[PDB]
This record gives sequence, structure tokens and C-alpha cells, in this order.
Amino acid sequence: STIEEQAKTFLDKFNHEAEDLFYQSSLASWNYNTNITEENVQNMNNAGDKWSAFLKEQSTLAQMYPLQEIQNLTVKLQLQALQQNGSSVLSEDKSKRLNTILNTMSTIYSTGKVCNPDNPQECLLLEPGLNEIMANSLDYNERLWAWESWRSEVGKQLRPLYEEYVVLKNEMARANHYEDYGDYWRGDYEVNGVDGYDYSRGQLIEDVEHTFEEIKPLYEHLHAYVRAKLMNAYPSYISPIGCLPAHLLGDMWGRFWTNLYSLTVPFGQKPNIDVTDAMVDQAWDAQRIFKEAEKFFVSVGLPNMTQGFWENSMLTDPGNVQKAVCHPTAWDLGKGDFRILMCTKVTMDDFLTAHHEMGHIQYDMAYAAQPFLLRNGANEGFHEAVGEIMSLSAATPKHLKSIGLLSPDFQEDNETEINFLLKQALTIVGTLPFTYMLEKWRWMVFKGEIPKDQWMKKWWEMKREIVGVVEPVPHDETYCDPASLFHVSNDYSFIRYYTRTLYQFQFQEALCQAAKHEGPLHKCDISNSTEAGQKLFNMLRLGKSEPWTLALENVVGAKNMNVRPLLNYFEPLFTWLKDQNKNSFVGWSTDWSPY
Amino acid sequence: VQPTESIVRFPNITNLCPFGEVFNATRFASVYAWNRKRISNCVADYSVLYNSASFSTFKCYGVSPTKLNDLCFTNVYADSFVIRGDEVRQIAPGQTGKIADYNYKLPDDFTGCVIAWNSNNLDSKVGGNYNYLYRLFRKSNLKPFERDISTEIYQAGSTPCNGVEGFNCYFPLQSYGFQPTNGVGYQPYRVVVLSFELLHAPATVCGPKKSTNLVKNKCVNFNFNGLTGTGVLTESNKKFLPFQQFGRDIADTTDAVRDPQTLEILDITPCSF
Amino acid sequence: QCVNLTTRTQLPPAYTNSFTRGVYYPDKVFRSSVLHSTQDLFLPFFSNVTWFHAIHVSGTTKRFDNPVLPFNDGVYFASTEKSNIIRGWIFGTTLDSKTQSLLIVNNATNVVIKVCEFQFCNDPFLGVYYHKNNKSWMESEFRVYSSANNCTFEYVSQPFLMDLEGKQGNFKNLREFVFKNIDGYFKIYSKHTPINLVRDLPQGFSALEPLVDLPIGINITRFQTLLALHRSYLTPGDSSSGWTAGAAAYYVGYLQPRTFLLKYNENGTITDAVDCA
Ligand SMILES: *[C@@H]1O[C@H](CO)[C@@H](O[C@@H]2O[C@H](CO)[C@@H](O[C@@H]3O[C@H](CO)[C@@H](O)[C@H](O)[C@@H]3O)[C@H](O)[C@H]2NC(C)=O)[C@H](O)[C@H]1NC(C)=O
Ligand SMILES: *[C@@H]1O[C@H](CO)[C@@H](O[C@@H]2O[C@H](CO)[C@@H](O)[C@H](O)[C@H]2NC(C)=O)[C@H](O)[C@H]1NC(C)=O
Ligand SMILES: *[C@@H]1O[C@H](CO)[C@@H](O[C@@H]2O[C@H](CO)[C@@H](O)[C@H](O)[C@H]2NC(C)=O)[C@H](O)[C@H]1NC(C)=O
Ligand SMILES: *[C@@H]1O[C@H](CO)[C@@H](O[C@@H]2O[C@H](CO)[C@@H](O)[C@H](O)[C@H]2NC(C)=O)[C@H](O)[C@H]1NC(C)=O
Ligand SMILES: *[C@@H]1O[C@H](CO)[C@@H](O[C@@H]2O[C@H](CO)[C@@H](O)[C@H](O)[C@H]2NC(C)=O)[C@H](O)[C@H]1NC(C)=O
Ligand SMILES: *[C@@H]1O[C@H](CO)[C@@H](O[C@@H]2O[C@H](CO)[C@@H](O)[C@H](O)[C@H]2NC(C)=O)[C@H](O)[C@H]1NC(C)=O
Ligand SMILES: *[C@@H]1O[C@H](CO)[C@@H](O[C@@H]2O[C@H](CO)[C@@H](O)[C@H](O)[C@H]2NC(C)=O)[C@H](O)[C@H]1NC(C)=O
Ligand SMILES: *[C@@H]1O[C@H](CO)[C@@H](O[C@@H]2O[C@H](CO)[C@@H](O)[C@H](O)[C@H]2NC(C)=O)[C@H](O)[C@H]1NC(C)=O
Ligand SMILES: *[C@@H]1O[C@H](CO)[C@@H](O)[C@H](O)[C@H]1NC(C)=O
Ligand SMILES: *[C@@H]1O[C@H](CO)[C@@H](O)[C@H](O)[C@H]1NC(C)=O
Ligand SMILES: *[C@@H]1O[C@H](CO)[C@@H](O)[C@H](O)[C@H]1NC(C)=O
Ligand SMILES: *[C@@H]1O[C@H](CO)[C@@H](O)[C@H](O)[C@H]1NC(C)=O
Ligand SMILES: *[C@@H]1O[C@H](CO)[C@@H](O)[C@H](O)[C@H]1NC(C)=O
Ligand SMILES: *[C@@H]1O[C@H](CO)[C@@H](O)[C@H](O)[C@H]1NC(C)=O
Ligand SMILES: *[C@@H]1O[C@H](CO)[C@@H](O)[C@H](O)[C@H]1NC(C)=O
Repeated sequence: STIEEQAKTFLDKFNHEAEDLFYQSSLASWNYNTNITEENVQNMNNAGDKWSAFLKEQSTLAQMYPLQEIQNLTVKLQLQALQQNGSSVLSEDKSKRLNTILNTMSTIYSTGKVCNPDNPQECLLLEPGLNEIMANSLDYNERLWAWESWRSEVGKQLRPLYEEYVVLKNEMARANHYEDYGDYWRGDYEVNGVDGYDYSRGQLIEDVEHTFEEIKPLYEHLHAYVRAKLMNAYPSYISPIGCLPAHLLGDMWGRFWTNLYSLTVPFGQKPNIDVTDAMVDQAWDAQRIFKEAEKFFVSVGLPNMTQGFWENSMLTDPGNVQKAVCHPTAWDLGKGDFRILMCTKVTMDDFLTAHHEMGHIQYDMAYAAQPFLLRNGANEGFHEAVGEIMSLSAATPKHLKSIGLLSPDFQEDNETEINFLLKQALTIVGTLPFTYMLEKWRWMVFKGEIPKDQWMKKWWEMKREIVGVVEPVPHDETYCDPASLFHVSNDYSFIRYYTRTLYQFQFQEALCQAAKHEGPLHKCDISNSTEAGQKLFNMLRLGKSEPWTLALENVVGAKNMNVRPLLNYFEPLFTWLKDQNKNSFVGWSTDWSPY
Repeated sequence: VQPTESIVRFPNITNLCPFGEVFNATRFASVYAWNRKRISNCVADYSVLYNSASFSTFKCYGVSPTKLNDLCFTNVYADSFVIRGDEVRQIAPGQTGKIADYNYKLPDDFTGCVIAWNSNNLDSKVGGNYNYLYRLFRKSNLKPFERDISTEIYQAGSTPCNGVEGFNCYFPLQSYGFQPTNGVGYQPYRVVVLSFELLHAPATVCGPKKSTNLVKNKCVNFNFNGLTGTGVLTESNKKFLPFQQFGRDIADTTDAVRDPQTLEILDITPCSF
Repeated sequence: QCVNLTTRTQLPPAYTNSFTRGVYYPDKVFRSSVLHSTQDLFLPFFSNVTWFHAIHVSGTTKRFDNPVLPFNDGVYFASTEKSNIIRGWIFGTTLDSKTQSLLIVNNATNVVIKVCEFQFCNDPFLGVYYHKNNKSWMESEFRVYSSANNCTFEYVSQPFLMDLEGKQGNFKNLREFVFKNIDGYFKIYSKHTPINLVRDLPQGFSALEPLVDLPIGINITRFQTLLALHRSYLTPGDSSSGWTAGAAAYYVGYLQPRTFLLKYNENGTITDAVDCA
């Protein structure tokens, strides 16, 4: 008779219907991804349209239940997740205009070509040409030309589209009882109704700023080292005092510094740990790789893989007659079916990727024991963190020599340790200031602190102050440089990467302390540690039913994210960089420019 | 003074209980409309059910599985239906949930065995097998051994439902989604429940009484129907009536008995001392 | 479905002094050339036995007596037939749908033995049709029970076809039955002796042998006899009239606990008996 009982009955009906409907939709999507044709795409589109109409109807039905009269936290969270009427509060014309803007921006980013000024008969595309030029080329002029062409041919076209997109998103957020679209994005970290575990929206910004201030010295030392190393490859292009140029970071936008490992390698006389040859001489296969991953997971203390996972997943390329997308993804069908779509080749990188995907599958199977609306990670960065901690624990030389890939007589030299730590730094800590600056710029452009005639001005000011990146040539208000990224031109959040980067190292330190392991943190292996397995399963089981702060306290012992585990992970590298930067000038000055 | 052998004779085991009719049934019923077949006036060989690895769960409540063939009952009820894999343990005395409260509930003093096996090879088809249904909503819990085939719209609120679905008006029966790609837990599991009932009526269903081989010209204790004696069994020259089982001498002592399998008369002589 | 029967003039019930008949085998023990004393439910050698007539006169009493008779401790049912008029019996307590009852009937093809809580009628009977077209009877209109529900026991025999024609002459068949209900078991005794009489069955001795032992935990208080009726073109009547009953008569004697001295011969068959009363 009460409203809570009616809400529980409606939630039961929804968990009954939406489960089967989403299972059919996921089956259609799996049949399309593993088999590209004209019928599978139509079936997937029909299933997706039916699922979207069902979600819209269920949301319009659930909006008739007040949220203030519900006293159960689970029912309240399910209703709050179901009553999310985001793209329906605006008018029909405004919604159609926003969808058209999103589609045209996605097409401009995807179908974006640039032709050479001397060869108009052959143009360059992003993925095959521009990434290759920005990654494997060393010529200053060629990289500068590619960067300017990408920022001009595509950046200038997305200026009015983004100017209208920000206004439409702000209107949608204000219609949903939010301050701005940045507030709507930060709402994913908001938890209420629990004493002591509450987390507001501005507290997220405060914690991110505090963690960045605490991590700034390590990034400054790494930037000084990278600058000193790049001064050799470019003698008269980079100054020892100023910031690094934008087109000399090994990436189209400077997000990941992984491609700079060949130039900033500490000791080039000792090769990196590569067990690909030892994997191909022992007659390994994708089946063997996934079997070894399952053995690792069952030694940690997690259950085995389901029989359907072995008799239904496509762990290898089907061939040339059948086309499939070779992007490693973990599939959660919903009705106890878990699969992995990956064109696994015999490589160490594919080994770590398989461990990551199996960690995703383990998280899915762990939270599968909860209602449909709660079958998700506690936050938008928990899944990737749980995958990356396994990928890191599987890449240790101890685990490799215990499996059989690495020779038991292989000695652990500190030079290889420094090289591995530097690679991990370039691939992890290099994107933290970039992520922070991008997310802060998006937050300040959604809130309204940046006028429309100062977007790229303040963007470059922040990228030169926060990050050590300076623009080569002056870009006026028509070169919408920020919108040249995939996540910003496709309406995707970006702080999730920073949060998952913190969470992975927090989880790693917690599971290493629970494993009774001594020494450095980067050499820690949790293969035969059932205590760490149970401590992690206590967090993977909660899923989305409990706040992410409670999950953190269950897995690491603290209700707030901390950057100290990340600094402890790079402590030997920190000492080595401080030793190698005695004569170099640590830091950067914003007055220098390549003009 | 030394009876070495121990012979046990009994009539042939005929008229077996139709267990293969309820176990190997082609079409099973839903959990809300479970069939209740009555088993009586037959010998129930429970050894073929226990000695079969096809059944996943063979839990017996209030009775031992080995001693099933050594007990008699008046009638046995076989409740057969299809249930989901993750809710098989709800079919047990003292369990709650959606099936144990709205579809099928066992009493706390239930005396019987629950048998279930995976049926993904039969009850699952590509595209979804929506032939099986289960009651999701009900105004109150079910009594032990109670059916509910009502199709009335469940009124979840104060607004009267005019026999149509809508806000706070949901249909009570919901269909299962049985796809062949579902993992363990969501796959269809055919489960049968054998309820043992003992009343004041004579026991009709018993266990198959085992029979041993005969032996002649040896001092052996015997048991044909209820005669527990000890002597030497030899072939006789008399003829009993077609209905008389055993006989006795003038001294009111067991003299002969007809074999329940060969219908032959065997003389009984006490082993001398 | 049930149809009552009219044009049945009531006559005072007759009684016939039974002879030494009624002795059966109380146990399955073999005895030879000995006199054993038993104390069980038996029938006295001389007692009042109710005589029920089933005849059809040519004009100026049509009797089709099949009333509901009590069942105190056991009944001795003797059938003097010439064309198999008696089809079976209906045992029970109230013959209603609230309590279970015993249905034993032979419909010329199978021996139906069902124990269910039927809904019987006042005049349950079977019928035959003297069809002159194919010179065959092919009995039909099985009017015994209307509503059958909650059956706990059922037994049918192999298909057969007994003689359904109406013989003319004397009673050339004698079927004796003794029904007992002790310890929840319904014991039935039977004995067939070819005789040739018109009425008041002759004196003799026939030891009734155990036929079946039906385990049914039901209370038996009253029972009714299932007879048959003949119908042809020369029968004035539409629904209740238009039938004739063949020459038949059955006897019912109640058992009483007494002591009997059974005399066995060299083959284990009871030859004589002595009643101590
Ligand atoms: C219980 O079952 C056993 C086994 O079936 C019966 O033993 C055998 O029964 C048959 C049939 O009465 C006896 O006759 C034999 O028949 C076969 C097949 O027609 C024939 O090939 C033989 O030459 C013989 O005539 C047989 O002697 C008997 N014993 C053996 C060792 O086969 C037994 O009769 C059954 N008892 C009851 C009470 O049903
Ligand atoms: C909110 O409702 C759920 C029911 O969906 C409650 O969960 C029950 O919790 C008790 C005790 O922990 C269990 O015995 C039940 O089996 C649970 N019901 C389930 C799983 O369906 C939950 O406790 C409620 N929240 C609060 C704060 O009371
Ligand atoms: C975890 O435990 C397993 C099982 O005890 C270890 O595997 C054994 O390792 C020893 C040491 O080399 C070998 O001699 C055995 O043959 C291994 N067992 C098998 C079945 O091959 C394993 O080394 C432990 N550590 C890790 C990191 O897995
Ligand atoms: C249902 O059918 C199966 C299939 O025949 C029966 O399993 C057989 O059981 C007998 C018993 O000894 C075995 O000899 C057969 O080998 C079994 N069949 C197979 C294919 O292995 C099962 O017994 C039947 N159910 C019941 C209750 O009788
Ligand atoms: C047959 O006659 C009887 C009495 O003349 C009719 O009444 C039935 O009587 C019996 C016992 O006296 C009751 O159990 C029934 O309930 C009575 N029936 C009714 C309708 O009252 C009986 O109806 C007649 N049969 C037919 C078919 O008409
Ligand atoms: C049945 O027993 C009685 C007991 O005396 C006898 O028949 C009775 O005879 C008198 C004399 O006219 C009648 O008034 C009674 O109505 C009769 N009773 C019965 C039950 O018939 C006789 O001993 C027995 N009957 C016969 C035919 O021998
Ligand atoms: C005599 O009665 C028996 C049992 O009531 C009848 O046998 C059944 O008849 C029905 C209807 O014809 C069939 O559906 C069943 O399959 C029969 N069962 C058996 C075991 O035979 C029989 O038909 C009746 N005969 C007559 C002439 O009425
Ligand atoms: C004799 O032949 C007749 C001719 O049809 C049959 O008896 C009838 O059969 C029809 C067909 O079902 C039905 O009206 C009845 O079953 C019978 N009616 C009558 C009035 O008898 C049948 O083949 C034979 N009947 C007999 C009694 O021998
Ligand atoms: C892929 O789809 C095509 C088109 O229907 C079909 O012919 C083919 O069998 C499919 N491949 C597999 C492996 O099912
Ligand atoms: C959208 O949802 C909010 C609360 O979740 C509600 O106040 C608002 O009315 C909804 N929009 C429409 C158009 O009903
Ligand atoms: C996983 O499988 C192995 C062998 O396949 C078995 O020994 C182990 O017990 C399993 N672990 C489970 C079922 O949790
Ligand atoms: C590595 O270890 C050797 C031997 O202990 C030492 O000489 C060398 O300085 C170390 N290098 C670093 C970078 O720690
Ligand atoms: C059938 O009759 C028996 C007699 O005791 C009773 O126990 C049983 O419940 C009845 N079954 C019904 C009415 O369905
Ligand atoms: C039979 O009668 C006895 C006592 O007269 C009673 O206890 C029992 O319940 C009765 N059984 C039936 C089925 O009526
Ligand atoms: C008894 O049996 C013998 C054969 O065993 C037979 O000759 C005799 O006629 C029988 N007597 C009776 C009275 O049945």
C-alpha cells in the first residue's frame, strides 16, 4: 500500500523485463561485432531501438515515484538511476539540433582528411597517416606540418558546432536541476544518504587539485628529464628553460608519452623484458594464454571461467572470410553469459591485454549477483583499475619466471628496473597533467568562467602553466584546438582516467600489503595470495549498490582517493630522476615560446 | 546348530511404478501449474534414480536415500515442473524467495527427496523459449502444496485495477527467457519432487524386495513371505492349492511352503541335534 | 445421465433359510486329513437370508429389487443366474461424493475395479438391446456413476466378450461371494458351482476360495447390487419404461463371529464343517 512497496514491485517488473531485453540486444551486438554483414547491423539497430524505447517508457513510468519517501538505499539508488531523463527534458527541436550537432561532429572527427600541399592526389587520414607521422617520425618540419594541418582542417570546422554544443548541454543540465554540464558529469561521483560516506561535487575538484599538487614534483622531474633527452634529438628547437613543443611529444595531442621511450630510454644497452620469442618457441596459443590467465585468477582466489566463456567466445581471428572488429572488449551479456572479443596474437602485449579483459570479466561475474540497475562498477574508473592492476601484476618478472616464459636464471638488474619504471611513467603519469588540464578547461567552459572569445587563449595558457607544453604557432579564436580529441568531440568524460590511475595504484598497494610482500611496489606479485583475492572480492561484489567510498574503504582502508601510493610506485624512479637532474633546470617558464 | 547360508525368497518384481513417465516426460509444466501425479499400487525402485549421474541435486529431507527401497508408503506424489538454475535451492523446507513463496512451497516437515537435472538441450532454443512462466506477484504467500492458476491483475496500489494493466497494475505471470547461450544459473532445470505420504490406509507402494538363490539339502534359514524358520529345503511330492502359500503338520509346525517364484512346494525339516 | 425406473410394483421381501453354504478358507495354510477349529467372521449354517427377486411377468409383478443393503461385518452374496444379469456391486458408506466408495462392475469386456468418491444414483444398472437387425445384443447405456473424481485405485482385466443373450429355462449358474473388510484390506472370496434349479438353491457344501485382496483404507457401511435390463422393439416406454428384467435372483447373508470346525481332505480342500452354536 505504501510507495516503497509499489516501487519495489515496479523494480521487480523492470528487472524481469529489461534483463531479457538487454540480453537480446547484447546478443545482436555480439553477432554484429563477430560477423559484419547487412543483416546483423539491422538486427542490432532494431534491438537497440527497442531497448531505448523500453528504457524511455520505464523512465517515464518511474518518474511518478517520489524519491523523498523511499527509505531503502538500494531502491532509492535504482530509482535515481532509472529516472535519469537526460536527453528528454529539452524541447524536441533542441534535442534534434543537439543530436545533429553530435552526429556531424562525430563524422567530422571520423571522416577527417588532409591532403599534402605538394601531392593533392593523395590525402592523409588520421589513423593510418597522422598517428604514424606523430609517433614514428623524427623530422621537426613534418611533425609541425601534420600538427598544424590536423588543428586547422578539423579544429576550425568544430568551432561553431562546439559553441552550440556547450550551450545546449548547459540548457539540458539546468533543466535536470544542475548548475552546468560539468556538474552533471561530476554527479557520477556524488553519493548521499549515508553518514560519513557522503561526497559532494566540488569536493571532487578539490581532491583532484590536491592530488595534482602532491604529484607535481614527480611530473616536473620527468618533464625536465624528457626535455634534456629531447634537446639531443632537436638541438635548436627546444630550450632548456622553456616548455616542450606540442608536436614533439610522440602523440597527435600529447596525451601519452609512450612513443618517446625510444628517445628518453635511460639505458639503451639492455633490452626490455620481451617474452614473445620465448612464447613462440614453446608453442603457445591464445587458448594457452587465456588458460594461464584463468590459472592466475584462480590462484588469486577468484572463481573459474564459465563453460560458455570457453565454448562461445572468439579468442582468435576467424579468418578472411568472416570480418570482425579486432578491439579487445569484455562482453557482459547479462543472463550469466560472459565473453571476450579479442583477436589474440602470440605477444606479451596480448598477454597483458588478455589479463586485463579477464579482470573485467571477473568484475562482471562478481557484481552479476545484484539487480540489473546496480550491475555496474561503483564508479566510472573501477573497472579499468581492476583490469590494470591485474595487467601490472602479470607483467612482473617474478610472475613471468614462475609461469615459464622468463628463464629462472634471469637476474633482476636495476637498469632494466629503471627502464621499466620510465616506460610506466611515460605511459601513466604523462597523461595525468594532460587529463587534469583538459577536464579543468571543460569544467570552466561549462560553468561559464571562460568567455567565448578566450577559449583557446586560456586553453594554451593552462597547457603552458599546468602542463609543460607550448604551442608552436599562435592560434587565434578560430583554431578550436581542444575539440581535436576523440573524447571531447564525442561527448565523453575525461576525469575517469585520472580517477582510475589513482585507484589502480591504491588497489595495488593495498593488495600488496595484504599479500605480505616486502621491497618495492612495482615488483609485487599477488598470484598466490588468497587474502588479497578475498579483500578484492569484497569490493568487486558490492558493485554499484554501495557508494564508491565504502568500496574504497573495503579494498584499501580509506574513503578518499590518495596519490601517495602512486608516488610510492615511482620512488626509485623519483630518486633516479633527482640524481640525473643535478645540472638541469627543474621546472619550466611560461615566458618562452617557439615564435 | 550352525545355519551357514541365509536365503531370501520373494515373488517376482512386477508392476514397476511409472517413474519413467514423469522423469522422461516430453513436455513439462510451468512452476505455477505444476502437475501432481499420484503413485500407488506399485513397487518403486529408487536405486535407478540415485545411481544416475544425470541428476545434479538429489537431496532427501526426512529420509535417507539408501533406505528408500526398504520402506513402505501409502501413496507418492510426483510434482514436476521447470525452474531456473539459480533458484533450484529454493525448493527445500524452510526456504524463501519468489518461487518458494508465490509458486511452490514445501512444508517445514517435508518428508521426501528433491530431484533436479539440467535440461538446456531440450527446453532451450535459439531466439528465446518463452513457453514456461512463473508467478512473480501475489497478495500473500502460498500454503504448502498449493496451486494458483489465477490470472487476475495484481493490484499493487490503492487504485482499483479494472482488469487491465497499467500503473500499479501488473500481470502476475511472467515468462522465462531460456536461450541456449545462457550460463549456469539461468538455464532451465527440470525438477521433480517426490512427496511421501503415510496414512491409516494399507501401504501400497514399497521397495523392491530382493531375492536370493535357492539351496537344497543344507541347514539354511529362510524367509519367503513372513516365515522366518531354519531347516533343510528339499523337493516335495505333494500339491498345494493354487492359493495356499504354506502349510503345517498336525503338530502345528511349519512343514512346507510354496516358492513364490517357481510355485513349487518345498518340504521343511528341522536340522537334527 | 441417470434415469429412474418406473412401473415396478413393490412386493414384500422374501427370506430363504440358507443351508450349510457360506464356508470359506480363513487362511492360506495347507492342512490334510485334520479337523481345524477357526474363530473368524463366518456365516451360520441356518439363518435368515433376504431373497431378492428379478423377474418380468407376462401381465396380470415386475420386480427389479436392488436396494441399498447394510454391511455390518461381511455379506454372503449368492447369485443364481441364467443370462448374467448381475454385473457387480457398489460398496461404500454413503455412496456420495464426500466419501470414497468401491466400484466393482463387469461391462462384458473388462472387470472394472475403481475406488473413487463417485456420485452414484438411486437405480444404477446396465442395459442390453435385442437388436434384430444384426442378431446381436451389444449392451450399452452404462448408468452407474455420473461424476467420478479423486480416484485412488483402479484395476481392469483383459478384454473379453461374455455371453449376453437371454437364456430360457432354469438357473444353470451359481456364483457365491463373501466380502470382508478388516485391517483396511478388502478380501473377496468366490466359488462357481454349475447347478440346475429354478428357486431356493439346493443344499450343499462349497468352500469359497480367496480371489483378490484389495488394499483400500475405506469404510464400508452399505452396498448396492448392479443388475442389468433388457430392451427391444417390443418394450413400451421412452425414458423410464420400456425394459424387462431377465430371470435372476441373488441372496445376501450377513456374517457373524462364530467357531467352525473345518474338515480337510488329502488334497487340502474343505469337505465338511461344524458350527458351534
Ligand atoms: C519369475 O520370473 C522367472 C524368470 O522369468 C520365471 O522363471 C521361469 O519362468 C518360465 C515361464 O513360466 C519357466 O518356463 C520357461 O519358459 C521359457 C520361455 O517360454 C522356456 O524357454 C523354458 O523352456 C521354460 O519352459 C521357466 O522354467 C522358469 N525358470 C527358468 C530358470 O527360466 C518364474 O516362473 C517367474 N515366477 C513367477 C511367479 O512369475
Ligand atoms: C532494501 O530492500 C532489500 C530487499 O530487496 C533488503 O534486502 C534484504 O536484506 C535482508 C537482510 O540483509 C535479507 O534477509 C533479505 O534476503 C534481503 N532481500 C533481498 C536480497 O531481496 C534490504 O535490507 C533493504 N534495505 C534496508 C536498509 O533495509
Ligand atoms: C603458486 O603455487 C603454485 C603451486 O604450488 C606454484 O607452482 C609450482 O611452482 C614450483 C616452483 O617452481 C614448481 O616446482 C611446481 O611444479 C609448480 N606447480 C605446478 C603444478 O606446476 C607457483 O610457483 C606458485 N607461485 C606463483 C607465482 O604462481
Ligand atoms: C529415462 O530415460 C533414460 C534413457 O534411457 C533412462 O536411463 C537408462 O537407465 C537404464 C537403467 O539401468 C540404463 O541401463 C540405461 O543405460 C540408461 N540410458 C542411457 C542412455 O544411459 C532412465 O532410467 C529413464 N528414467 C527412469 C526413471 O527410468
Ligand atoms: C429418482 O427419484 C428420486 C426420488 O423420487 C429423485 O430425487 C432424488 O432422490 C435422491 C434420494 O432420495 C436424492 O439423493 C437426490 O438428490 C434427489 N434428486 C433431486 C433432483 O431432488 C431423483 O431426482 C430421481 N432421478 C431423476 C434422474 O429424476
Ligand atoms: C426370519 O426370521 C423370522 C424370525 O421369527 C421368521 O420370519 C418371521 O415370521 C413372522 C411370522 O409371520 C413374521 O411376522 C415376521 O415378519 C418374519 N420375519 C422375517 C424377518 O421374515 C423366520 O424364522 C425367518 N423367515 C423365514 C422365511 O424363514
Ligand atoms: C468397459 O469398461 C472399460 C473400463 O471402463 C472400458 O475400457 C476403456 O474404454 C474407454 C472408452 O472406450 C477407453 O478410452 C479406454 O482406453 C479403455 N481402457 C481400457 C483399459 O480398455 C471399455 O471400453 C468398456 N467396454 C464397454 C463395452 O463399455
Ligand atoms: C447393428 O447395426 C446397427 C446399424 O447402424 C448399429 O447399431 C447402431 O449403430 C449406430 C452407429 O453408431 C448408432 O445409432 C448406435 O450405436 C446403434 N443404434 C441402435 C439403435 O442399435 C450397430 O452396427 C449394430 N448394433 C447392434 C446392437 O448390434
Ligand atoms: C556470418 O554471417 C553470414 C551472413 O548471414 C553467414 O552466412 C555466416 O554463416 C556467418 N558466420 C558464422 C560463423 O556464423
Ligand atoms: C525529468 O526528471 C525530473 C526529476 O528526475 C523531473 O522533475 C522532470 O519533470 C522530468 N522531466 C519531464 C519533462 O517530466
Ligand atoms: C577450477 O577448475 C579446476 C580444474 O579445472 C579445479 O581444480 C578448481 O577446483 C576449480 N575452481 C573452482 C570451481 O572454483
Ligand atoms: C645498480 O647496481 C650497481 C651494483 O649494485 C650499482 O653500481 C649501480 O650504481 C646501480 N645503478 C642504479 C641506477 O641504481
Ligand atoms: C482424495 O481423497 C483423499 C481421501 O482421504 C484425500 O486425502 C485427498 O485430499 C483427496 N484429493 C482431492 C480431493 O483432490
Ligand atoms: C471409519 O470409521 C472410523 C471409526 O468408525 C473412523 O475413525 C474413520 O475416520 C472412518 N474412516 C473413514 C474414511 O470414514
Ligand atoms: C485328491 O487328489 C488325488 C490326486 O492327487 C485325486 O486322485 C483325487 O480324486 C482327489 N480327491 C478330491 C476329493 O479332490
